[PDB]
Amino acid sequence: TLRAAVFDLDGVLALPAVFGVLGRTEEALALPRGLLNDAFQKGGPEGATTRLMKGEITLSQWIPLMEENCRKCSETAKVCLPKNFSIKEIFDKAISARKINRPMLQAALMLRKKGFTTAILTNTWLDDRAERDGLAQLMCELKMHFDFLIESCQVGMVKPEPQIYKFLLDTLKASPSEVVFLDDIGANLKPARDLGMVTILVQDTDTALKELEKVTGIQLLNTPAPLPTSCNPSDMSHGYVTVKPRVRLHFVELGSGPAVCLCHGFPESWYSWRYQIPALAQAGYRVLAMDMKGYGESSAPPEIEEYCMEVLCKEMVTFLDKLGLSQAVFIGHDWGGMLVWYMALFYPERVRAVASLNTPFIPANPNMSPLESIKANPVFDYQLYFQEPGVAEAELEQNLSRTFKSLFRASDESVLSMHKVCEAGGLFVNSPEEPSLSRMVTEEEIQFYVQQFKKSGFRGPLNWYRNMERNWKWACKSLGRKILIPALMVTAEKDFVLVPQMSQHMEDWIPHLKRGHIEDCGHWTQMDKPTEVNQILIKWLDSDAR
Amino acid sequence: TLRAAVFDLDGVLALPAVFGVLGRTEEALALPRGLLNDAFQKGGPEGATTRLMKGEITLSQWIPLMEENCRKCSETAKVCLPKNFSIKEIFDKAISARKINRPMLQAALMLRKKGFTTAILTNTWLDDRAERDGLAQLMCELKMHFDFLIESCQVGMVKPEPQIYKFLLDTLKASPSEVVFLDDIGANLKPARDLGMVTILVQDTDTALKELEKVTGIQLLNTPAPLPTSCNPSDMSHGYVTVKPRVRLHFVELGSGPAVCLCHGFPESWYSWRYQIPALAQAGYRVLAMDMKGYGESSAPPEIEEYCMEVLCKEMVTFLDKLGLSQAVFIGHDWGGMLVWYMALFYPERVRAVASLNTPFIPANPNMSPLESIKANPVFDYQLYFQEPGVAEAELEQNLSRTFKSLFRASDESVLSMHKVCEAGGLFVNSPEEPSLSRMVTEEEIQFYVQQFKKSGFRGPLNWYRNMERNWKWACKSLGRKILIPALMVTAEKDFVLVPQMSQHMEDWIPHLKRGHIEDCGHWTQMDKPTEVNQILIKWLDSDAR
Ligand SMILES: Oc1cnn(-c2cccc(C(F)(F)F)c2)c1
Ligand SMILES: Oc1cnn(-c2cccc(C(F)(F)F)c2)c1
Ligand SMILES: [Mg+2]
Ligand SMILES: [Mg+2]
Repeated sequence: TLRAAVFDLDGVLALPAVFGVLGRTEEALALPRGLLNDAFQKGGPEGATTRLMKGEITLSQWIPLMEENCRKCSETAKVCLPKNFSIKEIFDKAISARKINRPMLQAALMLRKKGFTTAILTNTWLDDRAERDGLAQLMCELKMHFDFLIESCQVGMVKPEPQIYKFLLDTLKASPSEVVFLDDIGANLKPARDLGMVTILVQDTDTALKELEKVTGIQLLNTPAPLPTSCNPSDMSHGYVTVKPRVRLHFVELGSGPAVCLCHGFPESWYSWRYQIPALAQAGYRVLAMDMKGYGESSAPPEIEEYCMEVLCKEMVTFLDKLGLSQAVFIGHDWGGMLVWYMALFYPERVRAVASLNTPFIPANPNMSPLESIKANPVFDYQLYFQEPGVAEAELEQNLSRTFKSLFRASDESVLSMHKVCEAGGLFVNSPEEPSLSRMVTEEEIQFYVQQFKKSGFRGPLNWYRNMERNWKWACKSLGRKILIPALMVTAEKDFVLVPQMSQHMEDWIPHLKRGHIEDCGHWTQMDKPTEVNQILIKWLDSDAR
Repeated sequence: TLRAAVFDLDGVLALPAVFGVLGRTEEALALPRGLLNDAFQKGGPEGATTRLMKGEITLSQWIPLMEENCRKCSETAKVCLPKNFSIKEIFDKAISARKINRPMLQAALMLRKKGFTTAILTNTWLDDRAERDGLAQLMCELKMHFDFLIESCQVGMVKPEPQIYKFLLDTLKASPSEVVFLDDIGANLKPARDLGMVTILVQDTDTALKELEKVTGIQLLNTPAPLPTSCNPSDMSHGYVTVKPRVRLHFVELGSGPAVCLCHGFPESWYSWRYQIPALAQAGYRVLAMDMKGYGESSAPPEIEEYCMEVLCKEMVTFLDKLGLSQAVFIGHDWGGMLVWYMALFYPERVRAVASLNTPFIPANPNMSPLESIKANPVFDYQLYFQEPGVAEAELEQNLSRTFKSLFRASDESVLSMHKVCEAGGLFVNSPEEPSLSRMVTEEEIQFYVQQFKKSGFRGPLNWYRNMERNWKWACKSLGRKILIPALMVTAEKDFVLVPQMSQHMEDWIPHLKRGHIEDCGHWTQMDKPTEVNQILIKWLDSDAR
């Protein structure tokens, strides 16, 4: 029966409420009880406050009207306001105090996940204060989670006027009985109740959620911790930079603040960062999530040498030149991990900070061919298998769904050992035709990768593994250097190829290296443990890259 | 005969030279003459300095080696270094002191403009200091102006070694006698002179340029002031954001720092900002130069109401939501000008600062139909002509080259009065078939517009003029407000449609409005007076938006 949920902003989705600041100020200052609320509400439907909420005047225009009101209310109560009494001050402080009420947001999210239409209906104002950015940020963060945001000051109507509820119903394309409406002000609930909408008077959050759960029959309280926000590909800004005549690089871009370039591994996609992109933008960064050369909407030339580290890095430098970025933070995973270490070694002036997930920095051994080094470790055998052009391409392209479904698996779900792959004759020779879905990925998500890999297949991606000698020779030029810029190494306990112990000597080359470690996390770090990745990157960014 | 010019960075393209800082420090500190230069050069081809310049070690690794050298040189000279003597300190200060030598850059630019291949050949280092960003910025700014940048530390060779000159020749694809090489160090010139390259020992810049002029036969000194840097479309990062199902917006994006959204007029393009884009990025901003709805690579739906201000503005808000920008500075020209004023009035929380070129803010007259208001001013008659769907489309699409060539003209070059356009039967009825090229635009530039307008023609663009009533009604909701965020109005003396006097009452609505004014500047402000536009926007940005 219920198909829609509507939330207020002040006192419901955001706390503490700004009305509450009138009460507290009166109390803090020993003013007559309700003096500030009287001034705020003075003139009722014709007063300054309503014209503000209807969008007739702006917040900065309203400020000295409320001031006048405060003076008038205090003369008639026969009291004085303190020296320095400041409405601007009181509201600045109240508006920055007010934060997203996380359990209300997460209930709204859950309800939208079971198919509810969700809306924010709020009485609010045109905010032109020097400090307005703080509220623009809150509204941005909230509104991406809802179907509609309806603001008194944009539509020229205010709760409790009945026309705004009709406007609400009309926006929702729902009858009143399909709707639950939550509000902290009972007078604002009444007209909803008059049309026969379910209403909830929100005082403390848990009681409101308990009522909300009973009436929708969905569990909202005590629910397990949800995944971070993911990205919908078609809601992203897509960017394209030609770094040389046959090579354009695609990236997805979100956020403002210091530039942070995310570099995925094999055989992946910008979309492998789908969990870190909103979180890092939300944390104050400008995220650029690449399709690395060979992938997705980036160019994929056929030639092996187009994918040696040297060329790849020079191209990332050019990519920063064309965007006008003198630096970026470089964060990589797997092959992208190896690439960001090389960026730090050969272009430290361009790298604000470098971080790698799973991929350690191991200096080239000048006394041993890279092929032999790879032959010394049974678990890198899959790399020898990748050498012969065409062999791995045919297996990996043969059935794309089965490919990503077989590869993208948590540590306790694996269907393919990386063990004697050449000898067995391939990666999947002993894996099912139709693997089950990993807990880490939905069917929709696999199909995004499948569709990405239909453009260029696996030639470009596999080429990354076909410059062992060339990369070794280039790496050997850097053997006297150290990495002395800010650097984070994140190891993954259950990555059985890029094992944590392979990073154990990194302090010899990177003396001030910082670390994170993620337990029960396989090779596909970002999607396996997205919450922990986010927490470790954002903490390191704020302390070291900012 | 000469086909190439090669410049050094230190002492030639950038001043003062960092070597010079050794000399000055010795002098400032009363050290033995040449003590710091001895320490810097200690060990010659095997010393710390060469390994730095060859890329073997990084700058931060070199610092305590130079320190050791300074200690050793001072014991053998039988003196002590001052308490607090700091090599890091001396080099930090020297490297930030060093600036682009503007007349050398402008000579290099001029030479490249007459078809020279230009290169920077420099002995330099891998810079991993906390402060390295300053040098990354210098190198970015310089290198976009040259064909090649060759850095000792990237190629593993140093001046004066002869192999780097062979590497130079090979990169240039030129014989030695087709090359002039400028350097401030005579020893570095010698091997160039040995191959028979023309060399110039650069002491003061003007003498070096005088020699450079004599030997190339091109005028380099006393040359008129050049245009700001323009943009090559295919060197830009191109961005695309879907703001709703049939509407994606394209923009070009350069720079980092506060976001600055540029909004062009009718019938224009992101490329109308080609002169402001590098300059504003260079000044510390993140430029987003739009194709407004109806133009270029942005979508162009047919329906009139898709182009009313309300819809257009809401879409710009969504564009910021999808990019994750809580605000941007909005700068507009002509129709884009009108749009940014409406953004400031209806979404001040999203607008960091607002500026308009030519377009004044005039509040809607609630007592007069907008059509009548337009009929009251002979010079807006072209707007009535634009009303009837299809009429203006047919004239403007009939011959695109002639269209932009007729429209894009400086004030003393005009070929069409905006005078009684309806009565005459069109905009061009009394203009030539093949107009001459305006001084403001090259044939190549006109052809960029022609090609942009081949995708959707003039329906979407003209639609901007077809919501007089709808825009008026929406504007009337804002008549009690004031614009109280930071705001700049730039008037253009010889715009005979958007005349400076039409802005004269703006302080009534925008009490703290700032102003610029550009003399001898027609309607096409950005390309007519690009240098003055840049100076007025960047000054206002730095003082009001930052
Ligand atoms: O512990 C584990 C499970 N899978 N991996 C793995 C690591 C790197 C690449 C690849 C491959 F190339 F197969 F994609 C697989 C490591
Ligand atoms: O002083 C001058 C010369 N041209 N304009 C002008 C202004 C706005 C639009 C247009 C048009 F629509 F024609 F593009 C022309 C003003
Ligand atoms: Mg409330
Ligand atoms: Mg020099």
